[PDB]
Amino acid sequence: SHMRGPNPTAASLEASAGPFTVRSFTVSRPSGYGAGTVYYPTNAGGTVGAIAIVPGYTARQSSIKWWGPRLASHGFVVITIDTNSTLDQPESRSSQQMAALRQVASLNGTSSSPIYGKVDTARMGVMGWSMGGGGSLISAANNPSLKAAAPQAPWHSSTNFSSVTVPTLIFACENDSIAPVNSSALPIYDSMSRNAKQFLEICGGSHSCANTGNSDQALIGKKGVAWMKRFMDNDTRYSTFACENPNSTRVCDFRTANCSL
Ligand SMILES: [Mg+2]
Repeated sequence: SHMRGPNPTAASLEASAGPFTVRSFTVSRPSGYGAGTVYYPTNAGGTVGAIAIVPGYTARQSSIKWWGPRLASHGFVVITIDTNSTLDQPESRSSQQMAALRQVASLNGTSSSPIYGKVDTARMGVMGWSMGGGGSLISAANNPSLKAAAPQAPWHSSTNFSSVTVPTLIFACENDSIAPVNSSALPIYDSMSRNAKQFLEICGGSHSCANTGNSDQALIGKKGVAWMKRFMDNDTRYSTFACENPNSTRVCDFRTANCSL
């Protein structure tokens, strides 16, 4: 429905950057969250969807920052936030995530903003690490008009997300001792029976295995961008990339359902 950029390849999705040049700015007066950096394409040649990304407990934008330029360069507006407190819980993280999306939607209609007219505010996604990944799934449960979710090493006090109808990719980290796969990511994935979903576990990964500076950005970036293109943009050129077992020796557990190639 909303295809931008050239036909993808493994090589184009695994590279450092997509086709679009990326700029960023710090939000001046963050509305309902602590701080925010907005990454955006200067030359997408069409409006793009928006993605809000939340860190884990104690953590800040640095932890998840790499996703900003990576996603934006493929044709998205990305906001990475600091929460009002580093010690905010998942419900609060979800509220702040949606507040960041709301503010991006607002700045799209503000003529002084660098993202004036760049955003399709009907096409939105959510991402985050740990309690911020838990917050993303809460966002998805409460706001089913969201187009995609792709949390990493998610954690929540409940693993029951059976109501989620949003297409959800879960990144997991095999050797996570904070949000162990067996007791967090996997039961969350298994709870969801009404959506397109995927589970991708990185071999030997600590809890930070999908964070800034990780050594698997080729694969994790490929998958995050493909999921977002396929579901935020309804771009079926990405159906294989989004839905396929990537056949990587860095993946120690792969599962997917309701995800057509
Ligand atoms: Mg956490």
